[PDB]
Amino acid sequence: HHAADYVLYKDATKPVEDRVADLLGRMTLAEKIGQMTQIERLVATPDVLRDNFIGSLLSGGGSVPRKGATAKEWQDMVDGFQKACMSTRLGIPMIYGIDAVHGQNNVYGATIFPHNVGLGATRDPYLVKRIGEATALEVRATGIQYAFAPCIAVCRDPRWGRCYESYSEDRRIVQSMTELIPGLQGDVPKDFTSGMPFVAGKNKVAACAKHFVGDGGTVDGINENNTIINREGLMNIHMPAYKNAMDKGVSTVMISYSSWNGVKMHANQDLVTGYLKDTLKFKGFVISDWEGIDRITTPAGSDYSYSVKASILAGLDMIMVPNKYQQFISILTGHVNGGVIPMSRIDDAVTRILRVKFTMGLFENPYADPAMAEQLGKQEHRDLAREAARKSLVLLKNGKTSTDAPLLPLPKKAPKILVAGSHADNLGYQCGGWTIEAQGDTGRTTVGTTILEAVKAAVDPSTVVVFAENPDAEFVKSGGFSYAIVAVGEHPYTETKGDNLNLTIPEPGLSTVQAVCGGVRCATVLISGRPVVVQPLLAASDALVAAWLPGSEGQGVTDALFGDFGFTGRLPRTWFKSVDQLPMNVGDAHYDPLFRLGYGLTTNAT
Ligand SMILES: OC[C@H]1O[C@@H](S[C@H]2[C@H](O)[C@@H](O)[C@H](O[C@H]3[C@H](O)[C@@H](O)[C@H](S)O[C@@H]3CO)O[C@@H]2CO)[C@H](O)[C@@H](O)[C@@H]1O
Ligand SMILES: *[C@@H]1O[C@H](CO)[C@@H](O)[C@H](O)[C@H]1NC(C)=O
Ligand SMILES: *[C@@H]1O[C@H](CO)[C@@H](O)[C@H](O)[C@H]1NC(C)=O
Ligand SMILES: *[C@@H]1O[C@H](CO)[C@@H](O)[C@H](O)[C@H]1NC(C)=O
Repeated sequence: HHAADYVLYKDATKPVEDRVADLLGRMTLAEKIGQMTQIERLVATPDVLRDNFIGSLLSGGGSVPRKGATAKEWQDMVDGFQKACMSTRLGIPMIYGIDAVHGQNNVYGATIFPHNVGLGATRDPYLVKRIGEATALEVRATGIQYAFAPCIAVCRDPRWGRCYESYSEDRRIVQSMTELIPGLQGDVPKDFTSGMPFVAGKNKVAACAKHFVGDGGTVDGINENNTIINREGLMNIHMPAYKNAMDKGVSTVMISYSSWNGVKMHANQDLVTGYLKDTLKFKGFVISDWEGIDRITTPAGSDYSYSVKASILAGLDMIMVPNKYQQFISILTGHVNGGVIPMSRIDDAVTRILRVKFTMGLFENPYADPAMAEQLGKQEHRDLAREAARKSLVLLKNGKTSTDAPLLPLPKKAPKILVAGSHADNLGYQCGGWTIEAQGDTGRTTVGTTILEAVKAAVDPSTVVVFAENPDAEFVKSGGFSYAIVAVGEHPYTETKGDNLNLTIPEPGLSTVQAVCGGVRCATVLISGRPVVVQPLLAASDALVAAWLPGSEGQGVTDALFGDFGFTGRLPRTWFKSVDQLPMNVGDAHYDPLFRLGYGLTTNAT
């Protein structure tokens, strides 16, 4: 279709499948295996990307051009890598992935949304769609085209260090929140075939339903461990949201480090190929987790030849290596050259990778758009995050007896008020994990508004606001305070550092609440990724709010505390009386919660 040097795969007017087939039929084995290889920016150079025909790059948690980097610094980095990939013989653009799991959260100045557990408390799938939309814009602000989200784990045990990445213990709520997908990617057309990949164009991103499957079902919530449950329970609890993701055209699926009845997911041909591909008709690409193939073996990495064979035969398409690319490529080449892995398997993996790349427009818009940089941390997006934070809050108590005047909403005009606690003025704590670093951090780690700052922004000009991080009882009794707002809770974590068998918050936390509330009526704001032991905090407090990990926009908290809006959040998880009860989920035969799933007290707006 027209100049003498025409190449069908480069013609943007042609159908995606024809483009895929045209390009695939021109590729060498080295070109093919290159597409299946995703590497860390940390090991990427222009020559490495060209010489190994690399298909994809990622930033792992905290893998950044430098701390504090601007949106344009990110665009320039990604475009430098892209220029190298475009200079190859076939000029196949790379796709760049990142964990944009509550906003574009590795990036300084990105809006940070509530984590998933709080989003589940909103029961507002349209809010979550609008978050996916805003997140796509902030990811493309940085030149990145692919987000490793949503996590659709159904966390069945809050001792898991990733429980905050799960919208709920109830699969129906997780199903509902798959609306993130068409927010990130755009809505699928009317005619759409379930399981096809979809991204609307250069202002959207490829999404990733993760981690397939049962990552939330592991024994005692041990991260990356074994999920022991019969097929009926796997299909009833852990699988359903994957079908909703197919129906909404999720572009990619990431495999879990976990096992199902002792079989590693990264080696599970029956589930990856027999179920996802052949039964759900998934036609996008299947990506490993980080060194996921290495962890097939015990110890991890002890027979990488086997890891490559087992994973590729199971049906994985793209391997997040992410560092030892030379060894990966060499081993996979040898297996194909030996007949251990048939060309048909290679050609399927590459078909799927190319299908997502062509579908999303990456061959037409391989480079960043400098006009999108100003989307990062845009006030409209912060206003959305503030709405989300406020909707996510669950009011657990609002008065010590049935006869007390309700403490919340608090008056904005008072002579003097106290704001206290370890989490009242700590932006990193209020954001939790996957913020700037994987594990999060402490203090002013990005642009935002802490609880203290939000209080000062809300109150009448006549109200004197005193901050004391950990005041003693005398200080409170002598201070002439009308009331106190005290914020405490968990430190940031992810993955296996967050696995926690006791679920008691660090001190000083309870002791500050006791000191404060003993001297003046108090509203306790608990920041956590999950339910934690709460009776002692409840006993001390007049009012108590489960604010989860609300993100950068602390004014969401004060919007409800001062009555601009009423409390509407409902628990998306069971609140246990004791950790010896766990696991314990709604619907279990022996269900004895402190607060059941769905519990939440309400207030009306002033
Ligand atoms: O990020 C791509 C996919 O990565 C994997 S593993 C991911 C871990 O969940 C996270 O805990 C880990 O954080 C470590 C940093 O990489 C280290 O540099 C520092 S020293 O310590 C932290 C935590 O120990 O990072 C890994 C790489 O990002 C996930 O399971 C996927 O959900 C994620 O998409
Ligand atoms: C589960 O963790 C235990 C205890 O750490 C470990 O020995 C075992 O290999 C893990 N199992 C799986 C399947 O990951
Ligand atoms: C609870 O477990 C965490 C994480 O495993 C540990 O670091 C902490 O000290 C524990 N708390 C108590 C009271 O044992
Ligand atoms: C809040 O509004 C509801 C619904 O109108 C009402 O029934 C309830 O009495 C109200 N509570 C307060 C404190 O105004």
